[PDB]
Amino acid sequence: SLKKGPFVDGHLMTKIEKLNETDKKQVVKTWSRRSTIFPQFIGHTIAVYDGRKHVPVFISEDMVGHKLGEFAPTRTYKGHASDD
Amino acid sequence: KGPVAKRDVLPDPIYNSKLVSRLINKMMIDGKKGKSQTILYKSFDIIKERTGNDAMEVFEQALKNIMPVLEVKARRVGGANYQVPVEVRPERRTTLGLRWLVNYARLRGEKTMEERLANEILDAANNTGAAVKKREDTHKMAEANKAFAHYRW
Amino acid sequence: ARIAGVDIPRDKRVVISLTYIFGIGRTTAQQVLKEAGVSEDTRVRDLTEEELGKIRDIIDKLKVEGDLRREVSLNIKRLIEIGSYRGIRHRRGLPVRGQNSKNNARTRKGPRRTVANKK
Amino acid sequence: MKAGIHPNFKKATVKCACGNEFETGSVKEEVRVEICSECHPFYTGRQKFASADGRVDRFNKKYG
RNA sequence: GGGCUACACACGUGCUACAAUGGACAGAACAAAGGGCAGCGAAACCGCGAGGUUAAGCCAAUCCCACAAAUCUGUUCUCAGUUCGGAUCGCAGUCUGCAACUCGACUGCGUGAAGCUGGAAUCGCUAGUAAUCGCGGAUCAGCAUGCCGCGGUGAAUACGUUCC
Repeated sequence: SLKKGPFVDGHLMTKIEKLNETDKKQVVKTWSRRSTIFPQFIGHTIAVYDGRKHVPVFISEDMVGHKLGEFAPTRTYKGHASDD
Repeated sequence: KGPVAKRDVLPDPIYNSKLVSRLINKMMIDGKKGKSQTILYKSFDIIKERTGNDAMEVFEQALKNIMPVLEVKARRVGGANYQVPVEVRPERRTTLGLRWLVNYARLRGEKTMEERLANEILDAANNTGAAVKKREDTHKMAEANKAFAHYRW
Repeated sequence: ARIAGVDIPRDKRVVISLTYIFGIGRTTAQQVLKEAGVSEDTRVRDLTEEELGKIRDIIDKLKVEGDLRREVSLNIKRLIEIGSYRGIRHRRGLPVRGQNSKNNARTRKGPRRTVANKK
Repeated sequence: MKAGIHPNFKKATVKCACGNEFETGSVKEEVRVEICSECHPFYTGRQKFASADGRVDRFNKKYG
């Protein structure tokens, strides 16, 4: 990125804000993987829309600046014939 | 077809003669007349430094010493190749002389390219070195097998 | 051996001699020598009995060989336990920065061999 | 102690860049030494030396 | 939102090198052509750099993109996986864009693969051609080692139709 600053679409902002202030709801899908993780966002688990299937993702304290959608690879491995 | 016209080279101011300009043409790489110029004048200087003698004289004796008298030419008339020895054209003589000269000078391995061109041209002056050895090898491939190229072809 | 960056060589000028240190590079060496005022000096290794020490201190401020290796190691270990995707590229043999795979990129893949044919 | 197999040991003078000195014994009359326990960061309490470990981890990234 | 960028591998086609005719540093010097108003953006200033702040001029033989590079002149390294080469990756920045994870470019710092000229085989070119050095444009928000052009430096050889 650059400066001022990391950019969530902003709906995730109010969502995680309301989820932080109250309710403590867990597991929620999102199509907007472009959004970066935030300190207020910590500890939540989001189903990430790779396209084929949502992949749930827990948020450790260590991850912030990495993109939220980065953790789930759309790519399928490998695929190769004769292993070993 | 027929023979093609060939341009004469602009004479080198030092040492006057056009043949040195032919060296400026052959020694040159990456199209740089100036790099050939510097290596040429430093070549004359290093010749001036060790064993004192006129550079043009040792150069003339060297070029006379590096021109083959005969050359083979392979031709597959049948099973296996058959080289045919033949008297060399003088332009081809100086061409082979200068080309094997610069080629063997390139591989001398000395830290200074000018000093190894010096060692090489003095080897040509002394009837020795890789160039004279190679002309001798061409002399061996020739004469010994000139019988197929006696007056047949 | 040696006084600053461990195992600096010999019979070489001081700048390239401490570029070999796992930490300082070329321009950083230009900076530490700019602080030094040595002027190069010395082609071999003969600096000065105390100036070698004051330079040893400034180099000591910079950090640091195998611990710097521990920095990159702990960093990539941070990059694998985090999930992940970047360390995933680090151990697939996949290039990490993002430059295809359909051709070349043999820096991690290695040379040999081949196991396919048609038809 | 076999004679002529064991090299002679004159009283050593260990030294260091920090000017620290140690009186021991060695084959050499004098012994300059690049590093001593009185200079090495680990033996000398818990000096910052160059770290300042954990700065920063696992997170501290904010800019406004 | 992905994918068109897959990845055990094969092939085609380019780029960069494997170095002392060289590398690195400093100084000095010679171009052509093309583009520019939803643009080119000088100069001044800030940042090591990329760029930013600010803003003159230019609808352009006026001004801007813009500095030509090889080269030359000296200093330095003295033949080695190297002050050779730059890969890969880490960290920290930056331009464009709602937005640079997939899958952008650039910079600073750090890391310093392989490669010391390449088997069988194969390609181009008869002179300003080959060799090589830089520049511009179409493309285009951003992205040009591709393509199309511009100029600099600038050869070797052609006996001949035996053979392909």
